[PDB]
Amino acid sequence: TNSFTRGVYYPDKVFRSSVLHSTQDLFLPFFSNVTWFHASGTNGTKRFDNPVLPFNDGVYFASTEKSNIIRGWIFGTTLDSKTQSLLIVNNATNVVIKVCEFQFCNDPFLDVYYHKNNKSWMESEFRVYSSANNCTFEYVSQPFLMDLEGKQGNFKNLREFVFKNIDGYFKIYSKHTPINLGRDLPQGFSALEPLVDLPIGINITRFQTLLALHRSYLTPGDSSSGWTAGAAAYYVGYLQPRTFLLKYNENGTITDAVDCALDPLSE
Amino acid sequence: DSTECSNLLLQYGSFCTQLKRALTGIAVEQDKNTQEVFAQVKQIYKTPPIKYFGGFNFSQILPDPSKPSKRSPIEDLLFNKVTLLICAQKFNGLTVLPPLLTDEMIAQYTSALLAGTITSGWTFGAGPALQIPFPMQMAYRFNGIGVTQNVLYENQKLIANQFNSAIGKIQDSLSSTPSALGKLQDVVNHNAQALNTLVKQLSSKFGAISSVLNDILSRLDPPEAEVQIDRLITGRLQSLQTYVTQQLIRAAEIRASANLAATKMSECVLGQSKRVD
Amino acid sequence: SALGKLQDVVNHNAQALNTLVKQLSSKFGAISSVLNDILSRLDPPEAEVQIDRLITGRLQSLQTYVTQQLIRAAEIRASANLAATKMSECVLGQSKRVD
Amino acid sequence: SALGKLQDVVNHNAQALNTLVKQLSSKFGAISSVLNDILSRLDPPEAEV
Amino acid sequence: SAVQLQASGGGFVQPGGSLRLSCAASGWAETFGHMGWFRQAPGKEREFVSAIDWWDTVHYYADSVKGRFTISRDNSKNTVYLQMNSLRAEDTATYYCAYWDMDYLQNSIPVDYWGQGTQVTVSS
Amino acid sequence: TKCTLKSFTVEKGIYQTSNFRVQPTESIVRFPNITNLCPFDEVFNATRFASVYAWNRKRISNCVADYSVLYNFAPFFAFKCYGVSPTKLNDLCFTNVYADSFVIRGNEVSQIAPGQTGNIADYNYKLPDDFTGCVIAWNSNKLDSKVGGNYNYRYRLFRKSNLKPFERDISTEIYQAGNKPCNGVAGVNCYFPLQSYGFRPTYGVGHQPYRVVVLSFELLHAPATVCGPSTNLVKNKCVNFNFNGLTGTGVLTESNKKFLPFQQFGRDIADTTDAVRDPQTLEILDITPCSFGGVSVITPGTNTSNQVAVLYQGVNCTEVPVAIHADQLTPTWRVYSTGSNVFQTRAGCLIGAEYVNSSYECDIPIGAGICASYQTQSQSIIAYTMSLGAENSVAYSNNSIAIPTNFTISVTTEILPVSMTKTSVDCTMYICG
Ligand SMILES: *[C@@H]1O[C@H](CO)[C@@H](O[C@@H]2O[C@H](CO)[C@@H](O)[C@H](O)[C@H]2NC(C)=O)[C@H](O)[C@H]1NC(C)=O
Ligand SMILES: *[C@@H]1O[C@H](CO)[C@@H](O[C@@H]2O[C@H](CO)[C@@H](O)[C@H](O)[C@H]2NC(C)=O)[C@H](O)[C@H]1NC(C)=O
Ligand SMILES: *[C@@H]1O[C@H](CO)[C@@H](O[C@@H]2O[C@H](CO)[C@@H](O)[C@H](O)[C@H]2NC(C)=O)[C@H](O)[C@H]1NC(C)=O
Ligand SMILES: *[C@@H]1O[C@H](CO)[C@@H](O)[C@H](O)[C@H]1NC(C)=O
Ligand SMILES: *[C@@H]1O[C@H](CO)[C@@H](O)[C@H](O)[C@H]1NC(C)=O
Ligand SMILES: *[C@@H]1O[C@H](CO)[C@@H](O)[C@H](O)[C@H]1NC(C)=O
Ligand SMILES: *[C@@H]1O[C@H](CO)[C@@H](O)[C@H](O)[C@H]1NC(C)=O
Ligand SMILES: *[C@@H]1O[C@H](CO)[C@@H](O)[C@H](O)[C@H]1NC(C)=O
Ligand SMILES: *[C@@H]1O[C@H](CO)[C@@H](O)[C@H](O)[C@H]1NC(C)=O
Ligand SMILES: *[C@@H]1O[C@H](CO)[C@@H](O)[C@H](O)[C@H]1NC(C)=O
Repeated sequence: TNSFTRGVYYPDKVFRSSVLHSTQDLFLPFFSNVTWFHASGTNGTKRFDNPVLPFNDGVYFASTEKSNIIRGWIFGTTLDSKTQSLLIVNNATNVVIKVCEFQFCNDPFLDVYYHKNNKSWMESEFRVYSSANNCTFEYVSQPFLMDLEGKQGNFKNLREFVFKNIDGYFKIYSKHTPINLGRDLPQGFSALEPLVDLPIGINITRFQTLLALHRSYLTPGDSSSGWTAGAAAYYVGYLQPRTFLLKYNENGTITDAVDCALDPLSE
Repeated sequence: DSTECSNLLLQYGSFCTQLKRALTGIAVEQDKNTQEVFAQVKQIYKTPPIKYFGGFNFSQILPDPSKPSKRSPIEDLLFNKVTLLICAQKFNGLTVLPPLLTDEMIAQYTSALLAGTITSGWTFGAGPALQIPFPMQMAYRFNGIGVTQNVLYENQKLIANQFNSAIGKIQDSLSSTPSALGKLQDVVNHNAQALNTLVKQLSSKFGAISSVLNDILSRLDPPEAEVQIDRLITGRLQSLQTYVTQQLIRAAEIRASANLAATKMSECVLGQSKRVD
Repeated sequence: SALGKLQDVVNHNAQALNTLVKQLSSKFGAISSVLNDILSRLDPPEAEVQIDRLITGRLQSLQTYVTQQLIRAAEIRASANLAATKMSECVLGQSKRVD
Repeated sequence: SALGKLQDVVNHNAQALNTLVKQLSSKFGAISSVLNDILSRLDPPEAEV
Repeated sequence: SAVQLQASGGGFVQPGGSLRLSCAASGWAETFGHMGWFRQAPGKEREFVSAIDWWDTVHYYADSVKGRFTISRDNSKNTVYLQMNSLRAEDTATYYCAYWDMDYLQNSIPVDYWGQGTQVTVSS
Repeated sequence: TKCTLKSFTVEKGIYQTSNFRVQPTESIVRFPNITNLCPFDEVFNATRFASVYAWNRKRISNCVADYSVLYNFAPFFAFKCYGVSPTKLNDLCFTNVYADSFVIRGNEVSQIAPGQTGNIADYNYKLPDDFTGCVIAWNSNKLDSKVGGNYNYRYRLFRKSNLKPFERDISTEIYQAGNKPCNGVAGVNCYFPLQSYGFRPTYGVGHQPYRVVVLSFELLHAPATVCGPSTNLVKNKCVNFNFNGLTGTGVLTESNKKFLPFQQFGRDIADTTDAVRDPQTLEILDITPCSFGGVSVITPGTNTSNQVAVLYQGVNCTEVPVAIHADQLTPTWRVYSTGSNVFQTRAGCLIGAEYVNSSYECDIPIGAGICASYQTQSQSIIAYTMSLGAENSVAYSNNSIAIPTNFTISVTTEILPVSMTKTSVDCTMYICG
């Protein structure tokens, strides 16, 4: 798909108002190629869905999951007990963002097929719960799954996470859009304020996603990628070293920003 | 506000006081420039209470009594069309000295010149103001270029109507074209952006540890921090000198422009000029 | 103050020259503003850096003076061209140009 | 020599340009006037000065 | 930096005798410098004697001390000795155990830290 | 004024003399928060360290004393500091600090430095060339080395590629050293990258084990984690501040600007930190520099009189230079706090010159249509508004003409500069003695 304006965040904790600040850092270029990497299956076998990704210098990630359809992310290199991980999971009341090895990536367990019948508890989930040697702990806080009750639509929670991991900080620039979507990636600007910037030293090379809710909730799919556009579960945006120029609102927020490496007019 | 840095600055001697002297010279030169351009009349002539100048209409250029600021509609249009952060420059020693002649007094000067031209022709520019009816003054002004008096008198109403239409058209010409006031807007933009580049030059570390010298003194000990301080100071005062030199060149250019403006004020306004174009 | 302009020109050149003379007495970040002191008082394998700093400061002051003189000379050329015009019209003839 | 002024203008511009490019051989108190020689002969954490 | 040095030894040697000095090291230093003695002849200017590095890889000797001077640092208590072989009778001086806070001794004139002197006369 | 002019007499006119600055009154150091901060340190003196390629990590934050302890932590250790002075660690609040601990031999201690090469420097440990921070390395023979041979510590030599600064390699796979394929089996053209250390107290110091600890601070914004010493607030007075490290002088005040929860500091289109949030009480402050301004002296010339009136350019003197304390400003002369009269112009404000209404022609220019002169109100310095000239109303009429009947042959004068002095210089004479 084409990232019209998504992929831009706050690169620093400083505050500025009505400043045309220009900075050099990793970003998603506007109008780039994003993979809808459609995903769930469960039913029988495993339908080899929820594919895996190479993670070249962080990923962008959005999803219009209903409420907990999308669950969490697994990072790492080997997805086993050998290299480290980041079982960043989202629960109903909190997020348990753990790290440091784990026997293997227990895919969302083979649970009941019917989704919206009687189940709303968390139990017997993906249950990687494998583990190996360990080190860093977790950072239980207010979850980044705040589900404001959809007031007749008008609330399409485009969770635009950005998992840049340089220096050992797992900066997570999210934004829960309180707006609907006539189309996925609606036009207009949406800066990404950091929500969690987790410090840990590692070297990721793969990245997965969880839809384990003990019940696969209405997940359609395809089976291709390249730059698959249209409508699907989520995105994979590979940030690149750019020179974005950012405009800050009089209230101090990033109203709008422009690349220095998009167009001659942009230059 | 760093005593150690200031003491280390003194090792360069008189290298900065001449910058202050040059900038003071530029400021007084600007004052003298506006004085030369506008202070051409020793008196302040006042338009008569009635403003019937033989069918001519000057309300567009005569100062408006209604407005709190005594400015002509053309002058109001010019003020609105010229637009000047601003307060941040005053936070780094980049003070701006206000002009000696306030815009109200400049407008009064221009109104005095205008009233002198209307009520006295070009006589007041070369001695006392000798009043003369406007139709006959315009008739002589015709005689200057090579058309007899009767050309104007037999076409007085037509000439007055044409002049009024042109003076009305000038306001629309100024308002419609955005780049009409290109030169003045360019001057303001040049000086403001030169100041902004000057203050923006503080960010560059010039090869030192950090731009903020207080941080340099806090981190490093005095017997070592001076080399970083000196490396900062070289770049800082060199940038200051570059700004001063550019301002000097631009001030010389503005001096030439103001000399030309005063010359043509004295010639075209206080008289009739035979110099073509 | 009648002969203001000529006095200002003479003073602004003389004081500029005096400032240039005083500049070479500045330290410019070296151990001493005196060259022979720092060359006969320190080992040559290190005095080159101090000599270079002193030279850079001195040459920078010289270039500042030269640029200032160039600007002042441009101003004087404008004044002299105006004076030559005033001669050729007002003196060699009669000028109708008002004021 | 009648067309002195134009010739002086073009010659001044050309000589200023030639002087500027000729400044590339000036060592400015460095080991060599060519960047590659400084980069190679000296280690990066020392050649910066 | 601030380094405290613990030098000990001396006594009364005879012409043709020998010394076994010592110099213990403690405190923080900007660099792992090299220990040694920086001795002046009685009434003479301070002079370099003999150098050993902290890694036990570099040794230095001087003409006025060659054949009768040797420096060695203990591996257990980190007290550098000055092992001797037939010291002459003219070493009736005070040996200062100075300190050079540099990983390499390009020149011995600048000494970062000074130690205690060891006055030993050579007579019978 | 006559000191800056370098003359014993001055002439009628306003001369700039110096600058006026409001000196800071107090000192505010809020160096932490509702609590303290620390590096837990301790680790320093410990035995069971890790291998060279096994530097440790410590996201140390708030608890005990950041310092003043580790001078004695061991008899002797390395204290090589890149950037910050070794005497100034306790006062500097390092935010991001990285604590790496590992064991290497004495010989390879010099290899722990930016731009170093060797078995460890090239492959195992890389230090960035722009490194800022300090390294702690001490001889740990009497706690690491084992009489029977401490082979627990290990080093890597046969590594194909170099590591980057703070890069690591936990893999112990067999290294392929040559053309012959090994298929994961050690043998020809294949060496084990890992090698054991011979660590025994009876060994050379160069080969003796040395526990090496590396501190890698980051000296920029974001909240810190380590500073020995601090409170008070100050909300309206020009007072020095040390907000968790940020050292400077300014007028603290309330800030209506709203910070986002993650927003730590503020700025403008400038370098200055226009806004900072308190290390505690999470208050939005509006740090601004004190009210300075150039000071100029207006004098009618020594010859006429020795009385002067000063002008504080760009200063609202309802409160800044009128309420000046004992030598709180560089001009000093606190007797001139009020003087004769204080008048607020649009070019700063006037001290010691009495404003009058009778407008005259400009004598000593000030700015914004204000001039000063020395005459009667019995002679003092006044601040009359400029008079543009005599107001003359021409009796224009439709039928009236004014015609001269006489004349005066005035002979005016004009002075025009033509040439300057033809100076010349000499590089070899001037630049070089
Ligand atoms: C001179 O021209 C001005 C500008 O048009 C005239 O002022 C206008 O007069 C008309 C009526 O004649 C009004 O409807 C407009 O509102 C006026 N505009 C302004 C800006 O004043 C003025 O009347 C003319 N002078 C004479 C004597 O007629
Ligand atoms: C370990 O670490 C700290 C500092 O790194 C030690 O502090 C000093 O340690 C030496 C010996 O290791 C003592 O002689 C000093 O008295 C200590 N200074 C103070 C004032 O604490 C600390 O004692 C060591 N032990 C712990 C607690 O782990
Ligand atoms: C024109 O002006 C001149 C002076 O510029 C007059 O000459 C003066 O006349 C008065 C008459 O009382 C004498 O007292 C002066 O001595 C004269 N001065 C000179 C220099 O001659 C002249 O009278 C005037 N003529 C007219 C017609 O007004
Ligand atoms: C990326 O390339 C794909 C083709 O594979 C295209 O469909 C998509 O629009 C591209 N996006 C942009 C504009 O980079
Ligand atoms: C800024 O926020 C205020 C409320 O705090 C709001 O009224 C105003 O419209 C906002 N302005 C902009 C342009 O963001
Ligand atoms: C991380 O692992 C990759 C291979 O998966 C390797 O190339 C890289 O050097 C490793 N980096 C670190 C910091 O261990
Ligand atoms: C100084 O001013 C006085 C006015 O009181 C004047 O009389 C005197 O001539 C002046 N002196 C000079 C020559 O500067
Ligand atoms: C200075 O403060 C006074 C009140 O103390 C106020 O009236 C005046 O407008 C202020 N001027 C400036 C330059 O802010
Ligand atoms: C001066 O002018 C009149 C008195 O002549 C009075 O209204 C005014 O307040 C006085 N003050 C000034 C402006 O000096
Ligand atoms: C001319 O001017 C007189 C006053 O001098 C004025 O009253 C009259 O209206 C004007 N006459 C005309 C209509 O030309």
